[PDB]
Amino acid sequence: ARQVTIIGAGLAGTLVARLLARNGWQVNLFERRPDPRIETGARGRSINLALAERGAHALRLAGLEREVLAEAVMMRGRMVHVPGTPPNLQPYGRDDSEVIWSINRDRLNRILLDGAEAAGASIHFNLGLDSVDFARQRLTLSNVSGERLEKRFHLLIGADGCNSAVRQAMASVVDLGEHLETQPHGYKELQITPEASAQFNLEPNALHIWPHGDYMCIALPNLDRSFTVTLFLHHQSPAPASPSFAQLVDGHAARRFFQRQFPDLSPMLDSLEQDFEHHPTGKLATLRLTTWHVGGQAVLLGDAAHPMVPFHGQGMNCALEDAVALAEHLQSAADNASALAAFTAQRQPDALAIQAMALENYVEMSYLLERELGQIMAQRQPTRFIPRYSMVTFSRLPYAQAMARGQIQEQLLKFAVANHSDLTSINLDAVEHEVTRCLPP
Ligand SMILES: Cc1cc2nc3c(=O)[nH]c(=O)nc-3n(C[C@H](O)[C@H](O)[C@H](O)COP(=O)(O)OP(=O)(O)OC[C@H]3O[C@@H](n4cnc5c(N)ncnc54)[C@H](O)[C@@H]3O)c2cc1C
Ligand SMILES: O=C(O)c1ccc(-c2ccc(Cl)c(Cl)c2)o1
Repeated sequence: ARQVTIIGAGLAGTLVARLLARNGWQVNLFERRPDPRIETGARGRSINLALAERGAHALRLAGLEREVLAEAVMMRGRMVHVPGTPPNLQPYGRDDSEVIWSINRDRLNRILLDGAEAAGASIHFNLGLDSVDFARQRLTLSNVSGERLEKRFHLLIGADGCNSAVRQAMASVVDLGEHLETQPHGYKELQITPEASAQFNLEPNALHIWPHGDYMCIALPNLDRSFTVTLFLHHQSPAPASPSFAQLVDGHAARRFFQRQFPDLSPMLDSLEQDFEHHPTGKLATLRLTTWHVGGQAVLLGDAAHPMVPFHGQGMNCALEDAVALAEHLQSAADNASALAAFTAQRQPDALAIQAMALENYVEMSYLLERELGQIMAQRQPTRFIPRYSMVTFSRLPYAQAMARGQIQEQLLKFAVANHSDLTSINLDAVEHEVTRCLPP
């Protein structure tokens, strides 16, 4: 039986472990954190993730979809909150068949862990990868107490997240062609209780957004009517008094900021002060690699291979999509080296596409006529004019194809709106003809 060692029992690592063990591979999976299925007295702090069609499809191929969706909340659209006006629901699709799902990360990881073990994988927790000796084909692991263990490996899969230790080790033996692009926004994760969201009638079956120019909040629901809230805000003010994490010296400052800038959201954040001080501020960055593998010895996938900004909510979906593709190449290739090169060749252009579209979404949420004309064109020519957040989300269309069609649609709108102040001056039938001329079904 072919042997593989996977580092990181996250979303990509656990899924690929299941797909490989199900195909007869001897799978050993190492995770630095404890087993989350072992109940302790500690609280369960976990965020919700938006699971889209492409991510759900990957779970379907793994035979885990129904189990996952049973614990997921349906989000029919985005609920945009501008103070003074009732929330405006922008539906994601025609009906409840075009939706995305909010799933708690911890729940998903536990289901994937059970699935990988049911398929025959062996999972070892409380062991973090420290280094790799590629010549001797050995790696070193250690627990938090620093006690070290050495293991032989034949194939090494780096599914160890955006700060992959496997990636660091690979960069020592090959030039991965890394380019790091940091973003000026950080983020802070907050919470809304079930009592609070009910009291203020926050729609459970929707994704919620609080736009505010250079900063904003987003909220995803959970089964118990609580919401996970994420604040996006500049790390630093430009050189000066504009809002930034540096300007919010403590949780009391955060409250004043929210009471001023997010008045309809502050009442729902009961634990704002403590969450703001105890939850660390996250960083945003995009990391692009020219290559994802070292010969036939090691390969990266998920956040280890292509860290991206969380806008568009596609990091997990891409990671699950990576896992299916990697298992497919490994299963059917002439040899591991061929599989890893073919895997890289397939997935690298798609990762670049979603990395770019996520950043574009990041910029766009940090012109009104174009979106208004586009909303009309999407209703008049379905299957040809599909909004950006729908193509990435509701179809297994390769990311690069979603992007290519998005540019055609964006330019088409540019020509129709150019040199017009309002929509009554636009020839709607002429716009529709360009759609049929430049967008195949
Ligand atoms: C605020 C925020 C919100 C997001 N919202 C969404 C969303 O709505 N929808 C979506 O699709 N994506 C979302 N994402 C992106 C998504 O969370 C990641 O892309 C996804 O988790 C990637 O899965 P992964 O398996 O590659 O990495 P991870 O899920 O991070 O798993 C990596 C695993 O490897 C472990 N590990 C790390 N280092 C080591 C080591 N040396 N040794 C052993 N184990 C190690 C870690 O403990 C972890 O278990 C969001 C990201 C952020 C920061
Ligand atoms: O419809 C959308 O544009 C959409 C779907 C999922 C997300 C999402 C989820 C979590 C975070 Cl943190 C962010 Cl920034 C965005 O956005």
